[PDB]
Amino acid sequence: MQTLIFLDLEATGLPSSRPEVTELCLLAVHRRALENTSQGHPPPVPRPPRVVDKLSLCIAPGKACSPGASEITGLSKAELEVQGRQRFDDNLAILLRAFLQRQPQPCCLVAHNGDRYDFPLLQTELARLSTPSPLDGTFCVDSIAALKALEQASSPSGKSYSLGSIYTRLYWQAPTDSHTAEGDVLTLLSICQWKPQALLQWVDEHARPFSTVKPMYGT
Amino acid sequence: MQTLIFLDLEATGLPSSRPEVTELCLLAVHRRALENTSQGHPPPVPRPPRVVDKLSLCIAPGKACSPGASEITGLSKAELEVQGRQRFDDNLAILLRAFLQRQPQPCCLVAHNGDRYDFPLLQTELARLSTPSPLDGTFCVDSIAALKALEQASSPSGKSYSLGSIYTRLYWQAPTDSHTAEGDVLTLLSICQWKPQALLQWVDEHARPFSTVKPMYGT
Ligand SMILES: Nc1ncnc2c1ncn2[C@H]1C[C@H](O)[C@@H](COP(=O)(O)O)O1
Ligand SMILES: Nc1ncnc2c1ncn2[C@H]1C[C@H](O)[C@@H](COP(=O)(O)O)O1
Ligand SMILES: [Mg+2]
Ligand SMILES: [Mg+2]
Ligand SMILES: [Mg+2]
Ligand SMILES: [Mg+2]
Ligand code: NA
Ligand code: NA
Ligand code: NA
Ligand code: NA
Repeated sequence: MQTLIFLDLEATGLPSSRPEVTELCLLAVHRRALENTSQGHPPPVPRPPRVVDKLSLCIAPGKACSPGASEITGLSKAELEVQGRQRFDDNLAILLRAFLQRQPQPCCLVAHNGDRYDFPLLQTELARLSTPSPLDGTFCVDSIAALKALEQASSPSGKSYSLGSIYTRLYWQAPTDSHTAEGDVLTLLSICQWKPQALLQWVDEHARPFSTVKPMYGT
Repeated sequence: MQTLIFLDLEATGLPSSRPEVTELCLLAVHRRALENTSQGHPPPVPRPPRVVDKLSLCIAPGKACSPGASEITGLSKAELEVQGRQRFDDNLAILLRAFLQRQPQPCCLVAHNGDRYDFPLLQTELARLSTPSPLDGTFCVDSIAALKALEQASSPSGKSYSLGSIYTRLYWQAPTDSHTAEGDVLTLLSICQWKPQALLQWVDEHARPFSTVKPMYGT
């Protein structure tokens, strides 16, 4: 895989609520930039790679946010609308396609809890459009599966897998900007920079086509 | 003006060298998000608005970086190429157009020293393409002109205008990530959040069409 695209979404609620995306962040890193990272105990927080492409967009949903979602993300439908944000629409799809076309192929999306949340929700949003999906040629992986595989390989002898728990266990500092799409992508990147060659090997061996991801719910 | 688009570029050198862009960052903020900001002396560093759209892209140039440019930005042509970055091309123009089409109109670009560097350089890059410019319906302002107008209005009775100097004079802390496109956009945003209604009034009254900007050099 040439490019890893760290992905995170905010949305109006949990899966039971048939949620709609309110924020999306993609951070594209060439594999070389990750291989080149690198410390101590606790190690200092790694510096992000220098060469990165980033896209972060706020998106007006078609339904209200649940209280918990609004309160942890700091977003609401009414605030997004008063600030002129547009819906998840065909122009957004064109934007995503052009952004992906700038990345060396093949590309793999990497999201924390992606299999149960981000990937099926993104597929739901894309299925509502008239434009072919810009993600149909991409791959994806759930970073939690990679971390758990690393744990089993490093301690076969034998915990929160929240993003913040993992980061704090690694670096003994709390993360910043939790439950913002960009903040959570940056926290995930910092976690993956801890042992980057093992994220890469997991991705190279266990990535799957994004076209296999089923929508979270029907439209 | 509905949307302010904070803009900064990195490139291969100073204007005499006929430079090419190596990094571009746009940060779009609705005027409401800035009006809603707000402290002390020195005031604490303002929190950025919650609702923002961001695009940051690294770009392979057609010529080598000068030593000073490479050393302050941390970019080089060879590093950008080995990480698969593409040139400034028509797909990038499509990406910029789709990003701008998500913003409420009219939009005004805001860049620090934009009139003498960022705006004419961006116009040079866009002039090389076969696609009509995505910026031809936008406006622009140089943030330095706005700050100097604020100084004259606040002390008619009577210094570095470097981005870092201004930030440090305001907040008594050094900025972070200097000479990265995104870091410098974020520093500029923090400066503008000091007295946001006066950036806005300057923009509302003195913005000019980006189509008036002449290329930095001929192609
Ligand atoms: N505790 C709780 N209540 C309601 N909705 C929730 C909660 N945790 C997550 N979410 C929803 C809304 C978030 O935008 C989205 C992504 O979680 P993220 O962790 O930000 O990536 O999942
Ligand atoms: N001192 C020096 N030597 C050579 N080239 C320079 C120098 N200062 C700026 N530049 C060039 C290269 C930077 O990418 C660009 C933008 O400056 P920025 O301040 O990052 O926005 O201008
Ligand atoms: Mg998440
Ligand atoms: Mg999140
Ligand atoms: Mg600059
Ligand atoms: Mg800069
Ligand atoms: Na919910
Ligand atoms: Na259903
Ligand atoms: Na130069
Ligand atoms: Na010329």
